[PDB]
Formats: sequence, structure tokens, C-alpha cells
Amino acid sequence: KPLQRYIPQNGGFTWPGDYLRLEIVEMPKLKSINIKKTSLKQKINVQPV
Amino acid sequence: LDDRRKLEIQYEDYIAEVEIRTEYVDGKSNHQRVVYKFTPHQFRGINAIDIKGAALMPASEVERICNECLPKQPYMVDIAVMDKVRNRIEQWYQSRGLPFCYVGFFDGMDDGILRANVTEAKIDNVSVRFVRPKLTGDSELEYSVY
Amino acid sequence: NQIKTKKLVARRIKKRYKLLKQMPNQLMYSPTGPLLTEVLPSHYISVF
Repeated sequence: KPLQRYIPQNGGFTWPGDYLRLEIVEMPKLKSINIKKTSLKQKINVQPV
Repeated sequence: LDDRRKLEIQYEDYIAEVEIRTEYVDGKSNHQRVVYKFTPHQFRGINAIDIKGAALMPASEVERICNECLPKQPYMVDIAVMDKVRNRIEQWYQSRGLPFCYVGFFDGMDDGILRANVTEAKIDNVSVRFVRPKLTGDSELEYSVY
Repeated sequence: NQIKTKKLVARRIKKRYKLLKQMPNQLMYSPTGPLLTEVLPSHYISVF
């Protein structure tokens, strides 16, 4: 496998302090109102913490 | 240490870790306050609860048990709700007099639907055995099968 | 004599058959030794 190299790199798309907070990650969001029978269309995978 | 070990042992399933800490109420008085913090096992998300199977159970009890165990928050739900549902179902069936009607297991965790699949049982095979006990002073009875 | 009882207690603690029977679906219970360190060089992942 190609070897990973750990060299720090300089800022891009943001100032050095922060990271990309508003990046979209595919993970379902749960509504507080109970849904009796409705598939989430995306399994939450590993359920336990 | 003894309290922590005893609390961990006696409530192993629900609680993942119990921490005991001491904080001085006053520095000179040497009197202290003891704080117990409990962290139980949790699920990343549980939204609704359902019971499948249990043909003998009327719909009224099905609605009642569902209303009894409604989670307050849909995030970081502890693992006590499934045990509570199982306990309620087992208690109802045992009160009815059937001991072998038990909750099979739980499914629907992928979709965040805690569903308890109750599996019932029926009498299948009946057999008979004939035995005869002997008499002796060995204090351990022996049997002859006929 | 105490060593055998200590081993029995260790077996109770670390290989509780109740937990590992239902571990994958609603728990997390894995066999590991004692914790040896708290921090590591960031390039240890290359070992994998």
C-alpha cells in the first residue's frame, strides 16, 4: 500500500484555526416525534455506543 | 472501593461504569461530600417501540405496554427500555399462567425501531418411562428401568 | 491458594459469558490486556 506521510500542510478554504463545520456527512437524523413504522432509508449501522 | 465493586457487580447489565468521588465541603472542617456518578450503556438512537408476535395477547395490553415504555429522548437511549418491555411481557404471560411464553429477542435496531418478537410454544411430544427403586443401605438409591 | 481464587475472579470479570452472548447486538465487550500507554506517536498507524 502507498505509504502515508505525516507532513503538516498550510491553510485552505478556511483560516488555520477552524475546520469545515458545515460539511455534509451521510448519517440519518432522528425526529423526536415517534414514527411507528417508517424505514430510515439508511441504517444507523453500529447501534450501541 | 467495596461500594464501587458491589455496585458494579449487582447492577452489571444496566450500568457501564460507576465513579465515586469526594469533595471537601470545607478545607479546615475535614468533612467531605461523596458523589456517585453512573454511566449506563446506551443506544445511539431509539425512536419507537413495537411488539411482534404474541398472538394470544389482546391489542389492549399491546397498546398499554407500548405506552408504558415510551422513551423521552430519541438520542443516547439507555438499554433499560428493552429490558423493561421484556419484563412487562414476561410478567403478563406468567400472570396469565403460561410459563413458556417468552420474549424471543429484539430486532429493528437498524431502523431505530425496538421491536420485541415474542415466540410462543406448544406441546409436541409426550413420553413415558417406568422405573423401580431398589432397597439398600448405601444411602444412594439405584433405579431399574422397565 | 489465593492465586486460584484470584484467577477465578479474573475469569468472572473478563469472560462473563452473559455479556459476550449478546455483545454484538446491544453491547461492546472485547478481550484486551491492561492499558500500557496513553499517548503514541501519530505514525503508528503505518504498522497496519
